[PDB]
Amino acid sequence: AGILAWFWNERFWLPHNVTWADLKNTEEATFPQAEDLYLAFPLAFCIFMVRLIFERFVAKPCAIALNIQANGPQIAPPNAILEKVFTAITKHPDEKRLEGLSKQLDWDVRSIQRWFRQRRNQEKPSTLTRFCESMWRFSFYLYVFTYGVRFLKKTPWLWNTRHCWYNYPYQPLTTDLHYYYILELSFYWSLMFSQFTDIKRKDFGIMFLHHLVSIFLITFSYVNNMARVGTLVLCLHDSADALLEAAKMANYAKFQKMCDLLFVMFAVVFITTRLGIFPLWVLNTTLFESWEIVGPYPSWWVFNLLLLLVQGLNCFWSYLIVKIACKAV
Amino acid sequence: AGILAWFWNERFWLPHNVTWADLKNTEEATFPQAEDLYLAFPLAFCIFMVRLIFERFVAKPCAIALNIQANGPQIAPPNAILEKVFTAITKHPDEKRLEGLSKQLDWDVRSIQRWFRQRRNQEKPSTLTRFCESMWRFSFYLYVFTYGVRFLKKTPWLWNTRHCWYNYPYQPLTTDLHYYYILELSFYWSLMFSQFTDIKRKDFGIMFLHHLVSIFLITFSYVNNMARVGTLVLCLHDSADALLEAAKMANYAKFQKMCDLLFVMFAVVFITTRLGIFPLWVLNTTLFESWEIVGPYPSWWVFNLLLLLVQGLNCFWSYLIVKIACKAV
Amino acid sequence: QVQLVESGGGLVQAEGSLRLSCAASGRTFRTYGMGWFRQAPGKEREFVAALNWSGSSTYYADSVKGRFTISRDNAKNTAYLQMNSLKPEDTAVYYCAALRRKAEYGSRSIADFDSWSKGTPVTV
Amino acid sequence: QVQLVESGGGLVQAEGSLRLSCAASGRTFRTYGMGWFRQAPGKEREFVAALNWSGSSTYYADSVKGRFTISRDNAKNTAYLQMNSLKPEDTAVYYCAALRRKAEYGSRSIADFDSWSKGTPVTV
Ligand SMILES: *C(=O)CCCCCCCCCCCCCCC
Ligand SMILES: *C(=O)CCCCCCCCCCCCCCC
Ligand SMILES: *[C@@H]1O[C@H](CO)[C@@H](O)[C@H](O)[C@H]1NC(C)=O
Ligand SMILES: *[C@@H]1O[C@H](CO)[C@@H](O)[C@H](O)[C@H]1NC(C)=O
Repeated sequence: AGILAWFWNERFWLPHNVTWADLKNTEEATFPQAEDLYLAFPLAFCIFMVRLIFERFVAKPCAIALNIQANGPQIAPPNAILEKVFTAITKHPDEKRLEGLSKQLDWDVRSIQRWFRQRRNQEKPSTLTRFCESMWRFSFYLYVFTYGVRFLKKTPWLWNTRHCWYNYPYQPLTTDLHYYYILELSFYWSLMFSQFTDIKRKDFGIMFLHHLVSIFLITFSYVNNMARVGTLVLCLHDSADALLEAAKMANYAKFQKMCDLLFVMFAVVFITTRLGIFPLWVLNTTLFESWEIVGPYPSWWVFNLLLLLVQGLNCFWSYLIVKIACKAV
Repeated sequence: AGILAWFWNERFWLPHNVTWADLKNTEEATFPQAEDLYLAFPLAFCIFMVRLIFERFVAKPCAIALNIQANGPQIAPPNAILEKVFTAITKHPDEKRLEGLSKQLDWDVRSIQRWFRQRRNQEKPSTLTRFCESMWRFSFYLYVFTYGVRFLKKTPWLWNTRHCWYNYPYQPLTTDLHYYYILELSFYWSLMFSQFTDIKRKDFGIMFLHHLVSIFLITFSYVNNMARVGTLVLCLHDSADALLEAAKMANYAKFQKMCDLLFVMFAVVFITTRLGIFPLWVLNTTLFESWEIVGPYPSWWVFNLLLLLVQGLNCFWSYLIVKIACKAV
Repeated sequence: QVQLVESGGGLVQAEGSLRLSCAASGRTFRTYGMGWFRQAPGKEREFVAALNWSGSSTYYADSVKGRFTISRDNAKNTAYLQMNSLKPEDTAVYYCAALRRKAEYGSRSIADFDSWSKGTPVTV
Repeated sequence: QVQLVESGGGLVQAEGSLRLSCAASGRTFRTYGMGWFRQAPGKEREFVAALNWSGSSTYYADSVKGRFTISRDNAKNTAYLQMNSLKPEDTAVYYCAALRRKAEYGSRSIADFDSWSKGTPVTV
């Protein structure tokens, strides 16, 4: 109890001469509170149930009618040395590892590469589940982006970002903004549920740090009443995620040309939104306008850093795109 | 919004001439509210994280030091007809199925039974994970039962059940009762998380209906301020669950005599608590005392039925015990 | 959290009958358990009767059980105490109180009742 | 939700200087955006100046910008309006108001301000 009061130091989050008692809900206006973020877990559980139903009953028949392999992976040819290496040394050999395996086994590099690819396919999930998951992600991202556009087109701070801080933190919470924030947090918690326990044969890497940071930001911006500037980020970062899933679906459906077109469009949108618009719009309204309108407050030094971190991550992703798109040309 | 108001009809849940506005929290007393049940999902997620950490870091080294097979199942001998039957017909043949398979394959019943047992072990999880899960369940159940005993030993309604309804529903909510209810709901939600998505190669049968009913009762008793009578049920039904896990651990550790002793003690406690004490204590204070103290209200006709349902389920479990204990003699 | 006003007090002959009334000015009279206490000359206050909010359960003292009947009317926001076969030992000052939302049912102590009242003298 | 009292009004010679004060009796003066309006003989009310709760951002009217300065003191719970190089067109009744917790910053309409005040006459 006391440690929670220590963490929520009113001289750290809120600006100068502003206390949490000023943000208490009353009959005049409604302000965001931390207790409103507890519904996110039940809504995430409901979203996970709906996702399971959609994958098992809706996406699977469509994939079957789309000529998607309903069986599992293939069977690698038997080999004692290769099996021992796969179980002990590694599972995804590189060029040097392939050369070493060819030298040790006195076999061609192509045969060893094919055997290891078959073993990886055995360890990897089937195409049907990935197609269903991609379809669910595409539908959810499309709906989220459409709702974000519809909500933001009428807001006053979309065109003038300085309105995000003019009356901060004394800004009432509307139903649409609360629904948007709760939906985003619920989707991220649903992703956490599907990542942590649905299948433990996964990777906890960049996309998990990214998820954790996104949930961190959405929570500590909602509790700090920084909800007018978080909607811009949420709508900006969900614009390109609706095309990668379509590209994956096209790739799985043996549609190479459609996959290439969707992937190049996704690359263009991703680069433009997260390298051209983000640093000149969101970092502009966060680093400079907030400083000159709200003044210096400690929590600022936190939030900006995290945003910069996100930018760095997306820069890394740009690398992983810029080469692949070169192959797509 | 309107449908939620329709569902929470004040003439259905609360007694006559009692409205929800009478149960609003004020400076004089604190009453349970539905909004307090939203923390259950975050606490269940935390419990699931702690369970994963305990299984991977605490229970596994102890099982290794206890000489528990750290490898997977065995390999069944190859057979085309047997494999086709296993993939198509069934996985757990009965006596008639075993006779039919022996007639078709012209093989001994023992060989086919051994092959199908090996195949089932291949499909079944390894002993290590089951031992870790049993250890976690044993620890959690022991702690819950100890806390329930410590809380109930000082309460006034444990010795006289009529105190559960004398001031109902105008009974203040204490910190200990709230903690107990939230802990129980969190544990049940953690079980739901570990059942629904952790492994889909499970069975959704009696223990899932039982879980759903338990969560139903704990929620709709907490929101109805029937918390003085729910603690008795929660402490009564958790007395025997702390011995079955110990019996399973003893069985897995190649300790047959200890397993038999623990299982017979568990059977005695289970029968006594859920067949001798439950109908004469909880059904007594629910069917009769509640009727003569609180009077007739509609929600009563619901709750009792569910309790009876639970009793029936436990009767079924008694059957599954009464034969097995006969083998244990 | 309620204001209690008593009535019906007075002086009656031996083996008489009295009906003391306790009224509350508020809408929360139906959510508290009322009670009646006596105070004889000397000694201290004694418990007489009590009942919960619904009036289904009533409990009296050992020396007064069988003669006093305590009831309530939530429509009129009032409580009644009827006395039968009065005794000279019943001459005392009678007080009307209420359980303080936290005392358990069956309490027979002064400290368990918060909202007291002026009380009325009864002489046999 | 606050009570506003104005002062500093009066009559001054041409090209004079005035300092109108608007005080509030409450602890919530620091959480509202204050504003000053004028009302000349005839026509209707006109917008003069406004600022948010912190006082960092201030915005005036087109015809008065460069001569009027609006500021606030949250320690004293007051707002000040300083006039430089007055003109005969400035003779009007001045009113002090406040944004009603929902109107966006930059509003220049009468309906966006709830807590009005008596106002003071200024004659050049
Ligand atoms: C991955 O690249 C996409 C991550 C999406 C980020 C979502 C975060 C939204 C909340 C932003 C809050 C920032 C406000 C603080 C500024 C001072
Ligand atoms: C399985 O056999 C054990 C199930 C445990 C049941 C837990 C339910 C506790 C809540 C009881 C509420 C009943 C109150 C209603 C009585 C009128
Ligand atoms: C309920 O209240 C009404 C009016 O307040 C009254 O007429 C009725 O007798 C009461 N019923 C019970 C059971 O208290
Ligand atoms: C904060 O308030 C104090 C006293 O109320 C005052 O002295 C100080 O100038 C104020 N600071 C700001 C930045 O408003």
